[PDB]
Amino acid sequence: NVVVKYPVNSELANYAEKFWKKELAIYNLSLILNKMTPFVKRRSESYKSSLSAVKEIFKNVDDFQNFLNSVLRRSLDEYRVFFENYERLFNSFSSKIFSMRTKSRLVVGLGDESVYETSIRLHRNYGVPYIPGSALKGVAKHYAFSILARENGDEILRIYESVKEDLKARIAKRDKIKKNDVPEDYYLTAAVIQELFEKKFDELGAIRNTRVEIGDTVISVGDIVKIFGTQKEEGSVIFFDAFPTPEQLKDKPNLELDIMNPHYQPYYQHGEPPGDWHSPNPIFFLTVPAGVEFTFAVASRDLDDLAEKAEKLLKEALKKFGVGAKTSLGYGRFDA
Amino acid sequence: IREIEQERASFAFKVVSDIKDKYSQNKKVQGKYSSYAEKAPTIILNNGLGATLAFFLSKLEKPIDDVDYKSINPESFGNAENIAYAFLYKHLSTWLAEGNGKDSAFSGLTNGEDPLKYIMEKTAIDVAISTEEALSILNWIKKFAKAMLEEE
Amino acid sequence: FADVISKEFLHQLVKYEAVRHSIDKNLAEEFQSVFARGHQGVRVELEGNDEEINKYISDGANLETFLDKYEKAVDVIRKQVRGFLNLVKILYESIR
Amino acid sequence: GPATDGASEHAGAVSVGDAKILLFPVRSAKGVFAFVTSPIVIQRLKEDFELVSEIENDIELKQILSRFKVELSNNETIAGNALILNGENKVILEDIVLKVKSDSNVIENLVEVLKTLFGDNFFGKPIESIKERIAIVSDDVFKSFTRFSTEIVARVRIDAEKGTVARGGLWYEEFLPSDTLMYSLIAVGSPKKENLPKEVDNTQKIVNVLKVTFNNAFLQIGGDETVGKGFVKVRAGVL
Amino acid sequence: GKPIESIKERIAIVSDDVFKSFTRFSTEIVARVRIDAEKGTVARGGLWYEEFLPSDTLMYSLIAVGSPKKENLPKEVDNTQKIVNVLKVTFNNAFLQIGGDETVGKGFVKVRAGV
Amino acid sequence: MYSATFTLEAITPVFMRGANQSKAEIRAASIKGLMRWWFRALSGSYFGNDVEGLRRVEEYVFGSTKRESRVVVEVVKEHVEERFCPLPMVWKKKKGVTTRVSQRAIAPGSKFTLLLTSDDEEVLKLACYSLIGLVYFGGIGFRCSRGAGSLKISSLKSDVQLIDLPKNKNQLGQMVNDLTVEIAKILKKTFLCDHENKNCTSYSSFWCFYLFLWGEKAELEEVYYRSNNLENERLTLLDLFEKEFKNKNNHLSNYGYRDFVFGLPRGTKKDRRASPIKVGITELSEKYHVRVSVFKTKIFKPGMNVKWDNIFVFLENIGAERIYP
RNA sequence: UGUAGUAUGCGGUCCUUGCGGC
Repeated sequence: NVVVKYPVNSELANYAEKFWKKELAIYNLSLILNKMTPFVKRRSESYKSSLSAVKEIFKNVDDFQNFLNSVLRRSLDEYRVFFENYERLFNSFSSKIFSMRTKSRLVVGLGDESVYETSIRLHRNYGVPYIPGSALKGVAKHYAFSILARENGDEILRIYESVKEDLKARIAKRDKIKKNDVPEDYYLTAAVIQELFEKKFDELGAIRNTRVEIGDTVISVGDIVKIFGTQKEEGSVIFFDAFPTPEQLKDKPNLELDIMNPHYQPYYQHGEPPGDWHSPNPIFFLTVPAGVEFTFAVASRDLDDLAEKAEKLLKEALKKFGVGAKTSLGYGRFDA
Repeated sequence: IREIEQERASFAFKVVSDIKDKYSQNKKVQGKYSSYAEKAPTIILNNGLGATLAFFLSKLEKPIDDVDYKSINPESFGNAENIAYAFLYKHLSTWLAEGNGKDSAFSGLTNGEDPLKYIMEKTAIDVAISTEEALSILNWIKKFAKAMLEEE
Repeated sequence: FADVISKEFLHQLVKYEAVRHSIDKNLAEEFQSVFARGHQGVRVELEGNDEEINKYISDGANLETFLDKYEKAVDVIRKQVRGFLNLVKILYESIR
Repeated sequence: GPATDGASEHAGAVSVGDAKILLFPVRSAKGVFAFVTSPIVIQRLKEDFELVSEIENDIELKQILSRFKVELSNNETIAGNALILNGENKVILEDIVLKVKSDSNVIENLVEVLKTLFGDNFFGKPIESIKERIAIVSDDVFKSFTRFSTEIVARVRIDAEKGTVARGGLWYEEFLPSDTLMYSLIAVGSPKKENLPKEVDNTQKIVNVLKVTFNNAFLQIGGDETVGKGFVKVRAGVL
Repeated sequence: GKPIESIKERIAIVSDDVFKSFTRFSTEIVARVRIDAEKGTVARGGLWYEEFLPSDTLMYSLIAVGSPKKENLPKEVDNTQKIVNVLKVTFNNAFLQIGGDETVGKGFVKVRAGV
Repeated sequence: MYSATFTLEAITPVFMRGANQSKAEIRAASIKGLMRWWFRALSGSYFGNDVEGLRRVEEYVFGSTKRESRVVVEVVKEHVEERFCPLPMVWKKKKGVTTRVSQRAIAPGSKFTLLLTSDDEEVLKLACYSLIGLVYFGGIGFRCSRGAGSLKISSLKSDVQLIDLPKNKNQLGQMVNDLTVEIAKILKKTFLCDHENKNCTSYSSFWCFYLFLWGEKAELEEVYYRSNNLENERLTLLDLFEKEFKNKNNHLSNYGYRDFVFGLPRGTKKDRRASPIKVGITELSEKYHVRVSVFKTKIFKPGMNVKWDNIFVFLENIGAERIYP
C-alpha cells in the first residue's frame, strides 16, 4: 500500500529496488543507506525519504533491523582483517589499548546532514559504527574542563578576573543585553577555562602547578595542555578511532532503531500553548545498542606517562561524561 | 575570455539579492534559506544530486517525476521552511538548466530540461559534471547568503 | 577573486570575507570601511592609452559616477583591487 | 641532505617521488568494497617502470608490464569475480551499473606486477586474496570516483559556555579513503658528502638501509595526527 | 610510451588569449612549509608558494650543430652528419631532470630525438 | 554537580515502548519528556497564562536548542522483567470471547533507578520536584491516563532538600499545596519572574486541578484488571472501576462514557486532545487506592468546548473523596 | 641552485513522551 521511488539514475533504480526487496544481496551498508535512498509514499501524497517512512516497506521494525544487521554481517571477514591490521597499527606504536562495553545506547554523528535528517557514523568501506578520534579527544578535553571547573572554579576565576570580565562582556554583547547579570555559575567557569586552554595557554603557566584527581591518578594542568596541545605547541597523545570487536557482530546485532516522539513540538518551536492537541511527529534514527564492545587505543609521542594519563582521563570521560549524541539523556555511556 | 566564475558570482548575487529583497521582513525565511544553502553541499556529496533535489521536492510536498522547476512558485508556500526549500530548489535547478542566461557565457549544462528528469535518464559522467557545477554554484550561493542574509 | 570580482558585489563579498576572518565584528566593519576607501585610489595601467581614469583618481571626485559612465569599469576596478592588495602585502611584509 | 641551517655543503643522496595513486577503494554492492584502477594509472605505472629500467640499465624489468594494452568505454569495466553480480554480467561501483568487459590478461598481469613489487603479502593479507576484487574502469569514471568518493568529515568545536557548537565552529575536511594504495619512486645516487663511513660508502649501502628501515612500517601523513588520521602502512620494494 | 592514436581524440586548439590565460593560470601552484620538531608546528616565515609546470606537457627544442672544431677529431665523427647522428642516438628515449627540486621528484622528463 | 537518585517500583505494568513497538522497555527520553510536561503543569499555577515566562524557565532548566540541558537524566540499574499484560480499557473483538487485549509490558515491581545530575541546586530541585509530582500524580508509557503507569518511590537519595513522602490521605492532600508554594518560591527567588496572575491556564496545570481518591485494597494482585469478561463476578479494583465507568447510569452525560469531556478520539474519530481525566494507583501505608486527577482547563481544545462539571457527577456516582482541595 | 611536511589548536553537538482513545 506504499509506493517506492528512487531518485537515482535509470538502470540502477531496478537494482536498488531489488536490494530493498531482499531479492538480491547487498554487502555495503553505507552504499544501500546513502547512495540508494528510497522515497516512500504512503496514503499521504508525499514521498517522504525519512527512516520513519523508509521502514514502512518492511513488515515491522524488527524486520528492518534484521535486514540492516544482515547487511552489516555480510562483510564480517573483511572487517575482521581490517581490525587485525588496526590492532597491528596499535601495537606498532607504544599505544595503550582498553576495551569497553556500551552501558547504554550510543549514537555518534546524529547531527550530520543527510536525506534521512538523522545520520550515523558508519565506516565507508565496511559500514560498521565507529567513534572518530576527534570525538574522543574532544570529550576528554571537555571532561578535563568540567573537572577543573568543579574543583578549581573560584581559584581560576580569581586568578583570571580579567579573562572572566572579558568573557562576561562578550556574553553581554551577544546574549541579548545582559549588561552585568552574567551569573558566575559553573558554566562561566567552564567557558573561561576553555578560553584559557584554547587562546590563552601561555597565561596558564602559573596554573600549571595545579593538580586534579582523576580516578586513582592525579593530573596536572601542564600535563593536560601537553597532552592536548595549543595553537603553538602540538599535542603529545595520539587519539585513535574506536571500532567494535568483530567477534560480537556474529551473534548480537550491532545496529538498532530508536524513536523520538516530539509532542508539543509547535510549543517548542512556534510558541503555541502546550495543551494536548499536539499530535506527535515520530522520527526514527539508527543507534548501536547497549552492550556492544568497542576497542580504544591512545598512543604517545613524547612520554608514555602522558599516554597513561590520557587513557585514564578518557576512561573516566566515557564512564561519566559520555560520547556521541544526546549525552544529556545517558546515551553513549561505557562500563568496565 | 569569459570565465564561468563571473557568471557563477553574478547569478549567486542576483538570486541572494532577490530573496533578500522579496523577504526583507521575514528574517526567519532568510535564516532558513542560509542554513539550507550551507547544508546542501553536504547532502549532495552524501546522497547525490538527484537525491538532494528529490529531498527538496519532498520537503515541498510535491510529487516527483511530474514536477519541473519552471512550474513552482517559491512564494506560494505558507511555511518558512517550505519557502526556503522552494527558493533553494528553484535557484539550483535554474542554474543547472539555464545558467545565467541564454546570452550569457554559461547557459546551463542541461539545455532546458528539468535537472531531476535529466538526471533520471542520463549517463554517470553527465550527472557527475552536473554535480560539480551544482557544488560550485552552491558554494557561491552560500558565500553570498552568509554575506548579506541574516543568520537564524 | 581579483580576476573575477565585479563592482556590484565587491562590497558584500569583502564584507563576507572580513566577517569570516575577523574575531570581532567591529574589526570586520573597520576593515570593510578602510578597504572600500583605500581601493578607490589606485593608478591603473589599461591596455588602451587612456589617462583620464588616472586623472580622475588623482583629484578625488565623483569617480564612481565616472566609472559608471565608463565602458571599462570592470577591468579598472579589478586592477584597482589587485594593486591595493599588492600594496597591502608589500607594506605588511615591510612591517614584519 | 643537510638541515635548513646550511645547504651549500652538499646535496641529498636521495630523491623521493610523488605518491601517485594506484588502487582506489570504491564501495560495491557485492564484494563489499573494491580496488579500482584506470588506464592512465597503469600507463603511468609503465612509464615509472621504464624510468626505473633506464636508471638501473635493466631492460629485463622494462617489459614486465609492457604486455597490457586496454581500452574501455565509459560504461564498461574489467572486474574480479567477487564484484560481479550473480546472475547478471554487471557490477555496481558505489553509484554506477557497469557492464563487465571480458578480459583476463590485464588483471592477471596487474596482480603479478603488484606481487613482484610488494611480495606475496599485500599489507596484512595475501595478494592472491584480493585478485577478485580489482576493477579497471573508464578514465572519466575513475576521475569521478577520485573526486567525489573521497571521505568528507564534518568537525565542530563545542564551547563549554552552552554545550553547543560555537559560532562558526564547524568545518569540513577532505580525506583519502581508508584502504587506498599510493606508489612512489625513491631514487638514490652517490652521496654528495665527503669522507663517508664505509658502511654507507656506495649507493647500494643506502638502498639496503632504506629498505630495511622502511619495510612494513607505519607513518603519519598530512594533518590531524593527534586525532588518529593519516596513518599509513609503508612497504619498500626493489626490482 | 603511449599510442599516438589515443592522443588524437584528446587534442584541442583554442584562441590565442585563451591559450595565454591557460598557460598562465593552469600551472600547479603548490604551497610548501617547514616544520620544526621542537614544537611540531610550521616555522615562522616558512610558508611559500612555488609554481610548477604541469606533467604530460610536450615541449620541443632546437639544437644547432655546426662544423666540429678542428682539433684532430676522429674520422668517426669528422663530419657534421656523424655528430648529429651520434647525438640523436645517444639522447633518444632518454630520461633527464631539469630545473630545481630534483630531490622531491620534480623535473624528470623523457627526450625523444626527432628521427 | 549535585546529583539525586530515585529508586522506583512499578505498581502496575508499564507500557513503555521504543522504536520496536512489540517490545516494551524503559526509556530515559520518554521519562525526560514526561518530567518536562509535569514541570509545565506545576509551573502553570505560578505562571498562569503567561506562556512566555514558562517557556523561558523551562528552556533554562531542561535546555533548549541554544543551550545544553542544565539537568541530565539517566537510567542506571534495571532490575525489571517483561511479560504480557492486558490493556487498561481495550477489549478484543474476538467472536464469543470478547476478552481483553494483552500487550508486552514491564512486569509489576520491576525495580529500577533514575539519576538526575546538575551543577546548580535550584534547577536540580526543580527537576526532582517535577519527577516526584509525576510519580505521585501521573503515569508513564502507553495508556498512562487509564491506570497503567503508577509508580511509587521505593527509595530516594538526594543531596538537596526535598519534600517528604506521605503516610495518609491528608499528606498527599496538602503535598499539592506545598509543592506549588515551593515551586513558586524558587521561581520568585531565582529568576525573579512574576507574570502576575491573570486567570486559569489554557494548558493542563495546577491553577485548576483536582485530585480524588477511591477504593481500598490490601493485595497488589487484586488491583489491576484480571477478568476477561466484564460481567464476571470476580472483578479487581481497576476492573470494578472500569465496569462502573462503562455504566450508563453512572454519569449524566448524554452519550454516557462515550462523551467528549474525556479524550478526543471518541466517536469523532479525529483530534488528539488527551483526556484530562488521569487514573492511577496510589500506595499509602501498604493500602492501595485509585487516584483520579482532573485538569479543568479553560479551553478544552481550540475549536471545541465541553462542559466540565458533568465529570464531577461521575465523582458523585462512585463517591470518590476529594483529596484536593 | 642547494636545504624545507599546509602543519598545530576544534566533540556533528543542542532541542524533542511511541504516543492519543475503545
